[PDB]
Parts: sequence; C-alpha cells; structure tokens
Amino acid sequence: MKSGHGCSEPLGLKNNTIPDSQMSASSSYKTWNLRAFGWYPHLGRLDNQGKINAWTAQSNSAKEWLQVDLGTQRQVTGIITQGARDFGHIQYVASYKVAHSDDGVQWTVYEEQGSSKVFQGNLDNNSHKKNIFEKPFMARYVRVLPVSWHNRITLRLELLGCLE
Repeated sequence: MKSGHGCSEPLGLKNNTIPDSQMSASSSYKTWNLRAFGWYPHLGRLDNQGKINAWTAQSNSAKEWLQVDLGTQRQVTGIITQGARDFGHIQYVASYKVAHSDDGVQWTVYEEQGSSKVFQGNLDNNSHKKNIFEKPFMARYVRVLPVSWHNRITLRLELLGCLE
C-alpha cells in the first residue's frame, strides 16, 4: 500500500553501490596514466571520505576529457554536478560538452542553439546543480569534454535514474 514518488536515484549511493568502474577520464591531477590505474576518479559521490569530492584534470587543459562507462543500459531521469577546490582555492568548470550514448555510437550532446550548444555553467564548487527529467532515456556510456574552466578543471558529473 505504498507509492514511489522519487524518480531521481543515484548510481552507487542507494542500492546499486556501483564500484570504481563507472567514471573514468583521460588523466587526473594525480600525475598521469601509465601502467595500472593511475587516476583516482569516482569522487563526485557524496560523503566523500577524502575532501576533493570531485575529479580533476591532469594537464589542466581542454585536451582533458571525462567519460562514464555503464554497460548496464539504464534510463536516466536527471543529473547532478558539483565542483571542487584545492585545499582552499575554489575551482570549477564552466563550458563543457557532455553527451550521452545508449548504443555507444549515438552521442547525444543535447543541442539547443540549433547546431550543438555545449553545457555551460560554473555553479561554483560549494553549490550543486541537478536537472529534472526534462528528457529521460536509456544510456550505456557518456562522454564529456570541458573547454572553458575556472581556476582548475575540478568537478564531478553524476547521472540520476528512475530504475523503472
């Protein structure tokens, strides 16, 4: 005799508990890639044990890109972003092109201007920004490529779903 109002669920902070195999970027502030893992992504998650609570870039340039591999094909009904800082200096990305792919070949960048407008917005580091189910759909892998950042490429991108 219950009902399900909430439609925006996490990807590893409820039941899925997805491990460190969901997010992944070219390189992080860590140092580089090389053999083994190298990067230490998957910080966007809340209740961060460390402090960063957000993935940063390596070359601190536009050549860096953050992608998310799911391989589970789930329908998303929202999103959420959060910036980070450097033990004091507040950093956050502004202009960034984020596209989602369900089959892997079709990268939906979500145009608007008429051609292919990128996703702009700082939202600071101490201010999270989520998006309602303005246009839900199944996804298997998403790609993000930041162009205009502020201070340093330190942010976190998370997608929410309905699980229905």
